[PDB]
Amino acid sequence: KIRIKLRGFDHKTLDASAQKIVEAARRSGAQVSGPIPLPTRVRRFTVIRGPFKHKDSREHFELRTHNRLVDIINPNRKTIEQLMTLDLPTGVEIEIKTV
Amino acid sequence: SLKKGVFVDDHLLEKVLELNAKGEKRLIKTWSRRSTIVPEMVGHTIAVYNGKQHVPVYITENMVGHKLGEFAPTRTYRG
Amino acid sequence: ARKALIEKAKRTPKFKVRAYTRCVRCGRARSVYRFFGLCRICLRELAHKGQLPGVRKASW
Amino acid sequence: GNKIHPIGFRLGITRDWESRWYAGKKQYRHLLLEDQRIRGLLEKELYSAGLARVDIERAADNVAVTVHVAKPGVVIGRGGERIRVLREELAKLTGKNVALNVQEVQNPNLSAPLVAQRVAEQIERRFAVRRAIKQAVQRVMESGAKGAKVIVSGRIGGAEQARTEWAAQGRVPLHTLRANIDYGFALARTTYGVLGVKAYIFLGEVI
Amino acid sequence: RGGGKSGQIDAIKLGIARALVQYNPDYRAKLKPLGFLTRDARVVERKKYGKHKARRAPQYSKR
RNA sequence: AAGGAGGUAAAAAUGGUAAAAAA
RNA sequence: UGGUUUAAUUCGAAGCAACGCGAAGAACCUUACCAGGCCUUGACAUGCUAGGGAACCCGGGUGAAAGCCUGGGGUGCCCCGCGAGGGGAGCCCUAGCACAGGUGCUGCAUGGCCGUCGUCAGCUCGUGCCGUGAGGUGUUGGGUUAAGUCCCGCAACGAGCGCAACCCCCGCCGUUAGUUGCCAGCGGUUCGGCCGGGCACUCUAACGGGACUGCCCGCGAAAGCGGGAGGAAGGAGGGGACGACGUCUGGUCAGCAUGGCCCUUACGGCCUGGGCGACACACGUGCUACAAUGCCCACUACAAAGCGAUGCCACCCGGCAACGGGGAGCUAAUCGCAAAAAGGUGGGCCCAGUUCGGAUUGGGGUCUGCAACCCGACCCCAUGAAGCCGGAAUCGCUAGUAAUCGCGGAUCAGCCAUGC
Repeated sequence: KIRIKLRGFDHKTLDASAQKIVEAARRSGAQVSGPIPLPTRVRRFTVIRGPFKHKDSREHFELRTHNRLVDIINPNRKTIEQLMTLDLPTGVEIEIKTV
Repeated sequence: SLKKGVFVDDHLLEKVLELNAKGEKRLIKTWSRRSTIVPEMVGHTIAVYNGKQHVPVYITENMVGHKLGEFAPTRTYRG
Repeated sequence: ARKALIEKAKRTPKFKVRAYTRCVRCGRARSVYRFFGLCRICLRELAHKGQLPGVRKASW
Repeated sequence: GNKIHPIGFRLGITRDWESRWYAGKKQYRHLLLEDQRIRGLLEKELYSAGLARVDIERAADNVAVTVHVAKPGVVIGRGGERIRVLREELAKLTGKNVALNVQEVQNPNLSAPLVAQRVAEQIERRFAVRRAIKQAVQRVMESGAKGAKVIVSGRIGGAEQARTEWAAQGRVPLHTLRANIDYGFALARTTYGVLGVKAYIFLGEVI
Repeated sequence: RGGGKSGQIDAIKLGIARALVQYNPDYRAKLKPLGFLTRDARVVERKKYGKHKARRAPQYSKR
């Protein structure tokens, strides 16, 4: 009944978070819905080579943002406790939503 | 252009009402060639503002609901 | 010109249809990616400098 | 005669951003703006002792004023005082929650930005280009890379014709991905114009 | 489902050729010289920038 | 069929473009 | 774009490499071109003097706004006082003032960016030899390859940046994961994977595995070579991003910097309009056409990608439509753009400038936005032109490539988008 969404910038510390977090929940609680890979959010950018009038010959670039999902079943005191504060996502934010 | 209403300067309305309040001397010196030649302009000399000079047009009727400066050519030389 | 142009965009005029984008780290109005608030060359230089976050040297 | 940004080339796993925080579509722009202004204000009024990394860790209000500098002491203050005013200039211009960092690399001739910075410093103070710069390449190669290409373009002593100068030693495969090349560009500015200073320092494979 | 009708048809050829190669691996050894094992190598190449249709180059001038 | 060399036949519609100079 | 013209027609790029090029959103904005009205310690910044008002809300005249004279209220805070008194800063102003400003000129002053030869196959170092030495060497010699890719010869043996290669997109398989999916397993079903449940299958996204002439038959002094096998994948498996040493005194101070040079109540600012959309030609690139593989009307299905909170808007209603009114859901693989077109099934047209073609144009509505004349787009009735397949010559294209056909986005109120 707990629905947590992972909003990040890099898949690296993204899944690195997902590992311990889910396990720590499996630790201080019970069953945890494994870190589902929500379709990675990527944006499109298309600039050109230089400033001087050229239209053709270019370089393309693209935004890399990552989305995931984690759920559990019980609101254990110990789960709530640990999986609350015990965090260091540095450059990743998340969303707590209910169901 | 417009659809529900009709554009013309409000200063054109307010200044129609004055030169109508006396039937006074000629010349309307619009510093905006926009503003439709809306019905209540009768047919007086319109020295509309080009960008160069003040194109002065004696309005008729075959032009009523269709822009003022729509009558000044401005763009010199044709073909 | 150029300086007053930034003030025109800085002060934000009367009617809505008078505003225009501006690469704040170069100063240009046309083709300024209004996601980064940056021009094309502004964007390119900032990405290549190893500064632009999220984005990557696209090679799809 | 190009060279797509070797650092923008490194973007795979060979160079992390100088700004890692969450930006959610909307606030992302203003984030980039505010942050870039932080950077820019630093780069000059924080110069003094030369820095490489302009890294920042953020999320919700939290700020990480993180810097890789070539010196901490005479840039922290005679009583930890230089950190004070600067950090609070950030905080004043970015009203949230600032946290300084002056991490130091024990090697100057390692890390291309500052190497090029000194290279430009010598010529900025009107030194003989080729001699000193080539022997600076030799300094970096007295430190221990596997290659160092420090080219220098712009007006050479004036003479109108602003060419480019060839200085390098040791193999440099900027084409290769796992080469891990720190590249650093320094702006040379003479009272007779603008000259370019590019340093290319190649580190190693298997990393 | 997905992609295109005729493409779905070819995909049905592949689905069949993969369905029977499962429950009788003897048909397998003889089915390869007919090709009923290969999937594809012909997908729509990306729109190449600088040209119209991913390879179709725009017209030349010079004069 | 190798080179190298010795004597015989081949192949350019046209082209004017300067200059103290920069290392 | 060339021109010419224009009060002004902002500027730049000039074989190939300038011509749907900066510009991927010129109504006034943009804006740097013309005219007029105005402003000028200035649109900005750093600061000294004399004095003042605190700041600041607000009003008229007045006009095109820019702008200009003038008008009501007003008095937080700091140094000594239950009274009066003077001064400090936040602050706006007037005069001198240090000063700012230029999309003014020079890419023959430049960094940087990039274009190019051109994915060109080159460029080069150590040591040994050759020559009095410059320097030659390798790398000069032959097959072969996409390749200075690989083998042989050889006064050389190597090695480096490039080549390749590792990074990725993409086809087969592997581990995890389950509000997308799913009866594949079962229960029900207003019979909708809708109501329970699973993760095998679609799938979504991170760590992987897999292909190396590794093997089988023969050919070649080797490289290499033909054929064959297992394989999703055969000998470079397909596409990308990667572009050396360096030529071009290539381009750009008009994105950005930076030497000089010039101006400085104007070559600076605003505002307002006009304009960069001009038309007698020329040319470049593009669209739809001239059509019976055809167009018109009816009917039913398979897209990937991207976008979307004062945005996307389902939905119902309104109108012939444009589009508007009421009104669910979503910071989204869970709500929506969305109607794919081609296909296919049913009838017309029956070789005619044709129901082919939508150019000209008037007649009226809406929508945008302050406001649409020069200058937006969209819609409704009608006019329905040219054009019956294009010589001198020339564009691209070797495999999901030609062509055909549709879709999303960037910038955007709108849209000149047949552009990218």
